[PDB]
Amino acid sequence: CDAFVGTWKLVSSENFDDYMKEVGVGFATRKVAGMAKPNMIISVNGDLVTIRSESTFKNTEISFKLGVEFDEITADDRKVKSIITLDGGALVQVQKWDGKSTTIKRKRDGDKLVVECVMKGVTSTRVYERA
Amino acid sequence: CDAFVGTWKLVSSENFDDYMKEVGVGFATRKVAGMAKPNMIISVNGDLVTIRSESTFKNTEISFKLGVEFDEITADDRKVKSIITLDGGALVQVQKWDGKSTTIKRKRDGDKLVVECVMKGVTSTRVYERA
Repeated sequence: CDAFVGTWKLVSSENFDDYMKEVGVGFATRKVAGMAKPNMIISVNGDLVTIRSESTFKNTEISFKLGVEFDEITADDRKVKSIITLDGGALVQVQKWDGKSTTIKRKRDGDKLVVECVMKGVTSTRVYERA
Repeated sequence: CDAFVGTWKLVSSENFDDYMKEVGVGFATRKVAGMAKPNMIISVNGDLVTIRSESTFKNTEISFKLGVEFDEITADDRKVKSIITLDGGALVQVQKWDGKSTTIKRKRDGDKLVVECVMKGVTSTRVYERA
C-alpha cells in the first residue's frame, strides 16, 4: 500500500450524484453529501490498513486487512460487507448489501490518486492530490 | 446499547495526563491530546456498534460487535486487540498490546456518561453530557 499512504485532498468529482442515486442515497442526503469535499487519509500499521475520510457530511474510517471480509457502515448508513484487495496495483474494494454490490477502485495515475466508484454501470470518478 | 446511543460532549476530565503517561504516550502527543475536547458519538446499526471520537487531536472510530475481539489502531497509534462487553449495564472495553492491558469503562450516571480508563491502577475519569 506504499503508493497509497498519505493525506489526499479532492481536486475533481464527476458523476457523483448519479452514482449516489444508483446506490439508493436519498434526494435530500445527496445534496448535503454532494457539497462535501472529503479528504482521504490512508495509513498502515502492521497488516492493518486504514482509510479515513473527513468532511462536512461525515467523518468515516475503515480499518481492514487485505483480502479479509469485514463489516462496514457506510457514510450513507448502509450496513455492508467489504473486501479489499491489491489487484493490478490498485486497491479494489467490493461492497455487498441486500443482494447488491458496488466496486470502489483506488489507483495511482501520475501524481494523483483516482477513485472510481461503480454501480450497475454508473461510475463516479474522484481525483485526489497529495495535501 | 440504547442508553449509550447519542452525541456526547466532554464536561470534565480528571487525571487524564497521568493515565496517558502510564500507557506510554509521548510528551508531545499528551499535550495535543490534553488540549482536545473530543465529542463521543455512539451509534448502532443491526449488531454493529460504532464509537466515534471527533476533536482537533484526532478523529477516530471503532465499529465492533459485542463480545468479539477486533483490531484497533488507537489515537496515540498503538496497534491493539480490543474486546467490548455489556457488563453490569456498562460497556467495558479491554485493550491488549505488547503484553500490556488497559480497561475502558463507559457507564451511565444520571444524565451523564462517565468514562473510566485504567492502566496499572492509574485511572483517568472523563464525563460527558448529551450535546
